[PDB]
Amino acid sequence: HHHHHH
Amino acid sequence: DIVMTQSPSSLSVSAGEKVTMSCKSSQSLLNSGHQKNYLAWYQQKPGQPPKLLISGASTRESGVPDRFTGSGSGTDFTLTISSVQAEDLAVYYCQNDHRYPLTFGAGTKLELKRLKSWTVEDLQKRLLALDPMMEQEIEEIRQKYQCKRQPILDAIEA
Amino acid sequence: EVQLQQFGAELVKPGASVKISCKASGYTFTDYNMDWVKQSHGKSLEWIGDINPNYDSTVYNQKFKGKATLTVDKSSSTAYMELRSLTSEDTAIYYCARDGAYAMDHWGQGTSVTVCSGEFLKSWTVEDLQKRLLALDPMMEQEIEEIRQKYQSKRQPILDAIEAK
Repeated sequence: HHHHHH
Repeated sequence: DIVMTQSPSSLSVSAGEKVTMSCKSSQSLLNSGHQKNYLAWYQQKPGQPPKLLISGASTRESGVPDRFTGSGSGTDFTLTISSVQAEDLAVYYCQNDHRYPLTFGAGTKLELKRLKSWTVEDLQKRLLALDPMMEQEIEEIRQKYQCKRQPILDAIEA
Repeated sequence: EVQLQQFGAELVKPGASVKISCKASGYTFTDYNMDWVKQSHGKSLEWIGDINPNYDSTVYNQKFKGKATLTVDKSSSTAYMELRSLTSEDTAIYYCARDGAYAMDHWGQGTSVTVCSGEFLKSWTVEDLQKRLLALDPMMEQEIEEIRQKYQSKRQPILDAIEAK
């Protein structure tokens, strides 16, 4: 979904 | 759920003074697989959106002077201005850029206190900075009073 | 150069729904998420959520679940936020920001959403309505002139310093 947001 | 705290809230300054804002997160911002602390700093002047100064705790964006240095790790971070200039008189925010939900600090405002120590260009920039500052407060008055007029207007024509 | 241009209605009645628009130019729209940020008058910043344009996947701050809906139109490089069941508490400037690997490195200019808080005036006469309506601008002027005097107090010491050099 995102590069590193989780 | 991560909570950001900055200090101090406000900060008087002067020509060429070094300033240091703290940012402390309730949980580590350290992504160990990425080998990266995912903390970001923004500079916001009145009337304008926030502007990214630093990402990943220490990485200055393009057009950000070397005077701005981010440092820290885990849950403790600082943003340092080696030689303060007039254009740096803003509000500064740190941001959890690490885990959902993304969260923001409340801010640290560089309010100048009280002048000949400044250059001519620094006093000009600070003067030109007060106009969008004033416009923010004034524009807010107009907002409040624009609402009070609406039901009155609708009621006249029913 | 990168640009995110914001459009949308400014003034809404309570219970309205408003669809804010964010038009991205100067970069591959699908290569970045899009964040939405609320800034209330207290200057408090609150992240509402993001959308991935490639998958239409969303993530919401629980606080804004239902209150906000995030859509994209990949064809036109446009992201949308729909604010629903508007309350006076929803009055704020709303930003879209681009979010890839380096946090929110470009921001729209912001769309100011003002929700008037909103009956008794219906029964008032025309004379009394115009009276109240006439009293508000003198009031609004005096309140602004306080601000102009507040900032005149800060401009004067800087002007003096320039005049001496």
